[PDB]
Amino acid sequence: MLFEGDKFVGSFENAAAGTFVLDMYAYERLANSISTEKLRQYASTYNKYKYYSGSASEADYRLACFAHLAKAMMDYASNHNDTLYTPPTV
Repeated sequence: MLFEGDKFVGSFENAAAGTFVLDMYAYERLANSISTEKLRQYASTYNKYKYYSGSASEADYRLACFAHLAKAMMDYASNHNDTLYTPPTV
């Protein structure tokens, strides 16, 4: 799962569908669970998925979630501003 007490333990693919504060410790855990190549690939689809609202049942829902988290991660790496991550709003 996503937490083990007060500690964020989630992987990129699990966390992208969840809610957590993206701070440096969460970032470290996410970035070490996915390749830089795959992260860029998902991040490149953010413009497509930016205003996604399709339900969690939809088949493109991981893809939307992956885009959103990857963009959040690209942002943190540039600004280092801790921020709440929430999945594409359905």
